[PDB]
Amino acid sequence: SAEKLFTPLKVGAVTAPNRVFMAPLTRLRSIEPGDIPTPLMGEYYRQRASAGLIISEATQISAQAKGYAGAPGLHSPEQIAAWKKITAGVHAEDGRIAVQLWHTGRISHSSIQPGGQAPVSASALNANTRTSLRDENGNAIRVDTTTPRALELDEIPGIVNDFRQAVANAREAGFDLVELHSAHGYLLHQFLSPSSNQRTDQYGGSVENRARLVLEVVDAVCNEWSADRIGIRVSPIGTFQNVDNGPNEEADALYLIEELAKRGIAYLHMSETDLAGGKPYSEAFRQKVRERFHGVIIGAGAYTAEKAEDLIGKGLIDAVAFGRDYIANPDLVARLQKKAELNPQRPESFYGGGAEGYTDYPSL
Ligand SMILES: Cc1cc2nc3c(=O)[nH]c(=O)nc-3n(C[C@H](O)[C@H](O)[C@H](O)COP(=O)(O)O)c2cc1C
Repeated sequence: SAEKLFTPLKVGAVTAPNRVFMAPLTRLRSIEPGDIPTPLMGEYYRQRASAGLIISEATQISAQAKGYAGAPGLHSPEQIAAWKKITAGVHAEDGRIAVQLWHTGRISHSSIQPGGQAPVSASALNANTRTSLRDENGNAIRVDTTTPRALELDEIPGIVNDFRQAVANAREAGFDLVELHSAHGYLLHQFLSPSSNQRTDQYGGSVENRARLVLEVVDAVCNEWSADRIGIRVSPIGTFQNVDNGPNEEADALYLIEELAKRGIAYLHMSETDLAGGKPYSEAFRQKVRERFHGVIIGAGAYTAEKAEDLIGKGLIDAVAFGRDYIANPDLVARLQKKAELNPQRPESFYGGGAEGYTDYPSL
């Protein structure tokens, strides 16, 4: 039965019937060439339409944004047409779906970049990690990331415009909301972090400069559509894919959050930890965040229904986004409400492949 996890929540322009959200989850099952969403993906999302809100897998705002083979885009006519079918399917089941838009920046490989050139970033520093590509048989594989090229100052407006255009495409595609991916070490986060950003122009140095790009993007997308259609995901505390938030992470996080609140966007999505773990958020920090962002706050990262109820009851967050539990349980809402057991997870099929480990997790 719980208490408040199953009560409606107004999220910007839409109203969620419950606070159990589906976190954005990269599954790398899109069609190549074209990075096109598939009917299988449409079925996967439709099965999970009872979620208070479905946040889609990270989706490219442009071809340059691509960093993983199999990840979908929302920049081409064919992609837009495919996503329209997916959102329609979710809506046919009375659900709501937001598209998470990203630019992977340095977490990419030249072989999947337009023209086969080096990927771009805030500075020319290799991520020193791996990304996922596909072999000749279409199977997912890990490959060391390519050293990026630092974006030139005159190239920045183009990046902002790519986000703006992607949001315009999202609107036509039928998405209820958009979530800017400003977390986990991808492009926006590469600029926010002092460890990945060594620029000496107005986009590097101070936190004001480091947050400049993401805020210009927020302003651009709010103008393109509406602030109440814009959400943003950040992971400002801890280290993510070799991208740490710096020696003043808490302070820098609060600066950004305060700036975001000024735009009156639909929501602030906090990814609290890397899958590898991280220091838990202090109740004091949660309080500081709460008071600086007057909109919906979504908490995520190894959450349990119990933890969600606790923090929601304390008025520190408004909803919770579950990732892996949603991969394995299409009807997670019903299971949590009924206290039913959950299907076991099969990590080996999280990335790539087909229907197995994707649409074959049964509902009650
Ligand atoms: C297979 C998989 C793919 C993910 N891809 C993304 C993604 O596309 N975008 C994102 O912001 N986080 C991504 N995440 C992080 C999840 O949104 C979520 O924050 C994380 O799984 C922790 O929550 P959980 O314990 O409920 O799974 C991914 C995690 C997993 C397990």
